[PDB]
Amino acid sequence: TYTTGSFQLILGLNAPQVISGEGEPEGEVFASLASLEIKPEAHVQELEIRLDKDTRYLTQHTRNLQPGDTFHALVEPIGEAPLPRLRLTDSGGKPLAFGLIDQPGESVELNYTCDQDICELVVHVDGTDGQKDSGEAVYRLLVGINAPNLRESGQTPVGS
Amino acid sequence: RVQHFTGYIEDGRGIFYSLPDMKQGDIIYASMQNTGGNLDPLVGIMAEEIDPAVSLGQVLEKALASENDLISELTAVADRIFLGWDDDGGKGYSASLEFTIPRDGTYHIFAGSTITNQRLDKFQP
Repeated sequence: TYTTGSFQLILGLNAPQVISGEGEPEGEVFASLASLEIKPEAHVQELEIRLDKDTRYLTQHTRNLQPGDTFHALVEPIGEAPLPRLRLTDSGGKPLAFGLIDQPGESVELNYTCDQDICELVVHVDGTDGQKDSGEAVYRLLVGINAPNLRESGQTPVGS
Repeated sequence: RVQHFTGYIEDGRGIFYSLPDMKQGDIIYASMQNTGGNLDPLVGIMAEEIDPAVSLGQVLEKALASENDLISELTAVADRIFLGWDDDGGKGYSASLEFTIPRDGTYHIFAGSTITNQRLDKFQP
């Protein structure tokens, strides 16, 4: 089988002490990450959620994001259900962004960009506008990382 | 030139510090860290000393009643109240600020609490 985990890589140029595994950084750099020369891989996931009478509030946790990454999400109701509110907060609850209602007011979209070294985000969807017991309102949620094309994905959910 | 201060914040009541007679061309640096409780630091600099409580209260008044998007409304109000400010520029929720002294005169430094949410079951700034 294959293996998974984290690693440390030390590269040297005309520095015979590297093969000992204890080479300290020195001199002027000579190699760089290759993936930075092109575009990052997109990850897309689609989920269906339902807001019951006693379950009008729902939260979902997102994996850690590397600096420079971007985040997108959109919600579209199955039918005549009213549009809920959308916002983005960290694991502590500090807000980061709020959902925007499009001119064709049938869906809400959200956007964010990464600045810190590691970001742990939580997506909030709530239908507690009042106290009406609408019943079995159901919504479709589409989310992507480094995937600005969530409006017209085309492909099935790729990545992880 | 480095100086230390320690204080306590109660229910979003800030503390003013006076910087008498700075000279044009000087660079101010600020950093504020939490040492106890759930405080979320905020720092701002201004010329004329005015209490931000009345202006910042309207931000809590709007969010409490609607969507309003706090992160938008707070930035717009802060860009009016202060000449310069920072919320989370440091390690964690700590603030850090660099400010070049525009002209010659005295200025005021404002330390206090920002408006935040700290729950996942419901939203309440």
